[PDB]
Amino acid sequence: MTKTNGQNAARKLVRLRRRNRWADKGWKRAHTFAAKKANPFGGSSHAKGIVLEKIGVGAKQPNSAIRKCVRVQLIKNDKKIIAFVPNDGCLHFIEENDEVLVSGFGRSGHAVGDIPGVRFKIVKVSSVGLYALYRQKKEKPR
Amino acid sequence: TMMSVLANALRTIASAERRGKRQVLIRPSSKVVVKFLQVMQKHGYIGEFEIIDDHRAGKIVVNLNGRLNKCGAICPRFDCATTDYEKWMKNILPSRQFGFVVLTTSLGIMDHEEARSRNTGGKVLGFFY
Amino acid sequence: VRMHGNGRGKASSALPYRRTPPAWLKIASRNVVKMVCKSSRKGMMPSQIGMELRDSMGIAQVKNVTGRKILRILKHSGLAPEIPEDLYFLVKRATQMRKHLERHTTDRDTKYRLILVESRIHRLARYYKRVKQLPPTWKYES
Amino acid sequence: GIVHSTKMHRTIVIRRNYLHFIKKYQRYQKRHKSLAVHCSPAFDPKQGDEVVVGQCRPLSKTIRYNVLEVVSK
RNA sequence: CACCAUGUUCAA
RNA sequence: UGCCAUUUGUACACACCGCCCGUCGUUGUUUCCGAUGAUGGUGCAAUACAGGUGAUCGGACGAAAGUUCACCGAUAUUUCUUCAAUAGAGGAAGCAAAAGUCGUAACAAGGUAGCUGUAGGUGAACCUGCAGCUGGAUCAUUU
RNA sequence: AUGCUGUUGCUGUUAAAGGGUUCGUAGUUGAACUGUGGGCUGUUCCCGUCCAUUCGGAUGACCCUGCAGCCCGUGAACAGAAACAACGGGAGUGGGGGCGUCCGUGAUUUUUUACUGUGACUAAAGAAGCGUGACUAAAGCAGUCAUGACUGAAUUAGAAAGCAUGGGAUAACAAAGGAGCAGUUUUAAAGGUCUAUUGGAGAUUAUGGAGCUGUGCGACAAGUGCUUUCCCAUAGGAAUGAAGGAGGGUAGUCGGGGGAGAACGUACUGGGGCGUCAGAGGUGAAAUUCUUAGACCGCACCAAGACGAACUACAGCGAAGGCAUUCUUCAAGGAUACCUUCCUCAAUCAAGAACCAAAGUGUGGAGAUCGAAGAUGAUUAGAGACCAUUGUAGUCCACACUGCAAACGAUGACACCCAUGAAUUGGGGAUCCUUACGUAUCUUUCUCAGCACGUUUUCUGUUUUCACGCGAAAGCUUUGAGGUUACAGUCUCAGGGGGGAGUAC
Ligand SMILES: *O[C@H]1[C@H](O)[C@@H](N)[C@@H](O[C@H]2[C@H](O[C@@H]3O[C@H](CO)[C@@H](O[C@H]4O[C@@H](CN)[C@@H](O)[C@H](O)[C@H]4N)[C@H]3O)[C@@H](O)[C@H](N)C[C@@H]2N)O[C@@H]1CO
Ligand SMILES: NC[C@@H]1O[C@H](O[C@H]2[C@@H](O)[C@H](O[C@@H]3[C@@H](O)[C@H](N)C[C@H](N)[C@H]3O[C@H]3O[C@H](CO)[C@@H](O)[C@H](O)[C@H]3N)O[C@@H]2CO)[C@H](N)[C@@H](O)[C@@H]1O
Ligand SMILES: NC[C@@H]1O[C@H](O[C@H]2[C@@H](O)[C@H](O[C@@H]3[C@@H](O)[C@H](N)C[C@H](N)[C@H]3O[C@H]3O[C@H](CO)[C@@H](O)[C@H](O)[C@H]3N)O[C@@H]2CO)[C@H](N)[C@@H](O)[C@@H]1O
Ligand SMILES: NC[C@@H]1O[C@H](O[C@H]2[C@@H](O)[C@H](O[C@@H]3[C@@H](O)[C@H](N)C[C@H](N)[C@H]3O[C@H]3O[C@H](CO)[C@@H](O)[C@H](O)[C@H]3N)O[C@@H]2CO)[C@H](N)[C@@H](O)[C@@H]1O
Ligand SMILES: [Mg+2]
Ligand SMILES: [Mg+2]
Ligand SMILES: [Mg+2]
Ligand SMILES: [Mg+2]
Ligand SMILES: [Mg+2]
Ligand SMILES: [Mg+2]
Ligand SMILES: [Mg+2]
Ligand SMILES: [Mg+2]
Repeated sequence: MTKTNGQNAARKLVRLRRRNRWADKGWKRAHTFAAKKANPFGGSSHAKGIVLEKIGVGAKQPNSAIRKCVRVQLIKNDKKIIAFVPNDGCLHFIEENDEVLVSGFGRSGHAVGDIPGVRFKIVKVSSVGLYALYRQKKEKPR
Repeated sequence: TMMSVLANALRTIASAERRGKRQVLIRPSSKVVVKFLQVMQKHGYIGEFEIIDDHRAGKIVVNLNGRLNKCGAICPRFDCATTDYEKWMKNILPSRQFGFVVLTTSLGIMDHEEARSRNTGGKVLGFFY
Repeated sequence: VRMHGNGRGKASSALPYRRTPPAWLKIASRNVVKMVCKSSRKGMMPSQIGMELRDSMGIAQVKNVTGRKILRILKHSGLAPEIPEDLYFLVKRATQMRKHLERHTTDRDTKYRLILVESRIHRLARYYKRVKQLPPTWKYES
Repeated sequence: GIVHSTKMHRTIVIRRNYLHFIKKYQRYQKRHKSLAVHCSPAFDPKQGDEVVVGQCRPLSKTIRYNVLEVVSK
């Protein structure tokens, strides 16, 4: 009950497939422009921003902590986002009005497990790497 | 309505052979469906068959001898070049040892093995093994 | 009637294999053409001529006695109907439904069956215009 | 081609109907090209007539071909 | 056939 | 009040001391509507019109300056169209967060069987009317 | 990786998903048939004549593709019929008749396309790889060897379309629709029409070649008998077939199918007419409510509006919604029967059409009963609910509108194959793989050569407990969810983790 044969039925099969590829959430995201115009990074990776304020986001059930994260405002398009600060400590390396280099983390913008509504991640603060500051490879300028 | 008479005939042979019958009654018949059966006689997959004359399209009574596993029809009759026989053998046949792909060529209705030897190509009709 | 409706009914006449007059009838092929052409001058259409010869004269299958068919005998003699017999009885049915529906304004079922006979009329008249049994301007009444 | 319309003065539009094979879906596809063809008064082709056209210079904005033989009906 | 509503968060 | 077996239903499984629905509060987020505000380009065609090209005259010293007309046309300004972005009092919807409030709608005949459509009512789950369905709690009882 | 985009190759009863039903265009798909030939030569039983009596006996079977020549259907010949498909300005200075080529030009009646086999053309770099110890390798095209030698840089795939050519299965385009139709030669005669030679060239000019038509005449055919056929005592017979595909017809029909008229049936209410007297109602208990100005009850009747109980069911009709008294009517519908007619007219469908339960809307009617809203009782912690009493819109009809269902079989349409045993509805028919065989019951002075039944066939419809097979299972199973990794009959619609959300624009 599914599809058509016929030696001259190729226009039917070409039209049939081009509409059913829009139902694929990978094909539709790769071929519509709401994907990049609403992505806070401009269809790119690692956008810079300025730290505005520090937030403690409480973990989801069944976990219980508060996740240390900053809210930053990106430079390329002035979009306010909340981004996580990975490691033990590490808001001690971030002050307000710091330029931070913010990547996503994990899952193509889908909020890695415990943290609710945070889908970006601090990589580098004041143009020195944030994991290099944790392991004390080098220290902050100024 | 009935569209392909050859696809009808091979489907009633294959159905009655998996039921282990001794005879089938094939209706309607054609010149094509008797030339398909005579390929299946020459490599001994069926026995003697008999065409009953109506002044309509005929009927065929085919004697089965237990050797046929599956006969089927490829619809639409795809065009097959001489370089394309090894592609059709891997797709519809169970092995390269046995099994035949029947083609309608300019030289006639033949299996794939004869058509490879006479260096011809055709449209594919069906298979039997 | 399979084309419109759900009927899978299989009731037909099954013509004999032995296409030969039965040798007990001594009527000439010449006289059967006179009887066929005479009945058309009494207003009988070709389907009604053949039953009267089948029932009373013993002529099953006028084609076997006289090598040509009844309507072919009529076309040679100039006695063919103006429009074909199939199209006659469908038009004559469709006008008897409409003369019903003018006084019976809410006969809901006969308005549905009238769509179906006119769909048969426009689908036969396309056949007869293509095969040139009917003029190109023909165009059913309603 | 086959004659499609003869409504213009001394010019016909021919229709070239061909099957376009798709390599992915192993199936053909009916396409067509229409060409305006200058038709000489040596010829009177009706619609549906099959003609043979030969390429020439531009004779108008769209006319590049010119009818050489008409095969009736 | 009167009425009969509810029991915090993880975990074992 | 409890216990044991069989049958049946279940969205229960640390198992009815279960599970679970909506309004309401608190926090955070992304949309939409909205008087009004406003931005960057297109297209449309309207005038004005820099320059030049061709022509016509011109003829200082053949041939410069300059006339005049036609054409190509930049730019300027306005008129709507159209695409992409954007501020907004107010009004909402949704989602997400450790244990706030109100009931208890659903799951068992969940204590009025559930549910579909529609219409009206209500803090809120929802109730009610009418015609359907069993995915029902009946495959069954003038032989 | 992902048969999680499925052409190969996915799902759609319940997991997301078949669209409410029909008609229907574009589209895609579409039944059979006109045929591939032949000859020669190779390559021991059992059936009977004597014994015995519900059981024995001595006494006609079977066994030994390969090469050549075909008027290559059969006619008809022993080149004629059948079937076939003129330029020297030419050719390396033109290779007395025949033969046969080459080149170019005229006159004569027509078959393509897809497919398929071979070719012809198609830049390197890149890919594939042939040589070679740049020390290996990634490379590169180089180098290798005993007053210079063999030099190498081979080859192949490269989308479609374009070009040439041969093969003719399958399909395709086109045309036809068959009364709409397409007699060959010998011979001499009549009339009449607009180039080559005579040395050239010019101008006149009759003859003649070959063709034009109206005849007579000599042969041979004819796919339809003219020694006929009609009158009376004038070409008309040559056409595949009739699809267990569609259409139409004719016939007794069959059904809660539809429309329209009348007429019935009890019942719920409401009335008066007759009587009664003390409560009825309602509930789990009550209370709102009715009642000595007479309720409830009982009897007959009347009015009005709905509705057709039991019979009424794994029954029928209809495309689906849906349809249940009767009688008179109108147009239909399917099935069945048929040696009627037709001859591919079909299948399925974007767009487009017409129907579509209930609620709802508009305008008129109607207004009995039930009754969203609302009002009173009660239950309750609360009760905006269930329960009781009411009661508006609605229910019902007419004409418009809407088009929102668990519109279900949670199952698209059309074909095909498919094991078994009870039944049921309508129609019809009988009473070494076998050359055939069985018939009862009871009603019967007029919709009566009747009705029902019994046994058996068979077609169409709605199903049931039962073989494969299938499925994750529940379950499905000629009524598929079977015939599916052994995956292609045709067309079509939808789905792609849960939501947001059937929301916003
Ligand atoms: O059309 C039928 C078909 O041809 C045939 N195969 C048959 O199959 C059965 C048959 O089954 C039915 O049994 C029914 C009786 O209970 C009978 O129906 C018939 O009943 C008679 C009496 N009223 C007839 O008058 C009636 O017309 C008829 N319908 C059969 O149809 C069995 O009886 C046989 N024993 C076996 C057959 N295979 O069924 C088809 C229709 O169902
Ligand atoms: N979810 C984030 C994932 O990260 C990936 O990002 C990168 C890495 O996480 C990942 O690195 C993997 C490493 O994790 C894993 N342990 C081994 C693997 N060999 C690495 O792969 C990488 O390193 C090798 C070198 O050997 C490179 O040759 C290779 O091209 C590169 N993919 O390879 C990716 C190339 O940088 C994918 N880019 C991204 O699509 C995916 O979603
Ligand atoms: N730009 C329009 C603005 O919308 C505002 O409206 C805000 C609210 O009315 C509205 O309420 C949202 C609501 O959508 C959603 N359903 C729930 C959410 N908690 C609310 O959010 C709002 O209220 C909470 C306080 O409890 C704040 O913490 C939160 O930041 C604020 N956005 O969301 C809007 C912002 O997201 C105000 N009316 C006003 O500032 C202005 O109209
Ligand atoms: N979040 C969107 C919607 O919120 C609604 O429900 C939301 C709230 O109404 C609901 O509130 C619950 C409530 O059920 C229950 N009675 C008490 C509970 N504390 C509340 O919880 C809420 O509030 C607390 C903070 O106060 C949060 O930590 C918690 O995550 C949040 N669930 O929690 C939900 C928030 O996730 C709809 N029920 C639901 O359909 C949907 O999830
Ligand atoms: Mg509570
Ligand atoms: Mg509880
Ligand atoms: Mg010559
Ligand atoms: Mg027929
Ligand atoms: Mg009364
Ligand atoms: Mg009374
Ligand atoms: Mg109560
Ligand atoms: Mg009431």
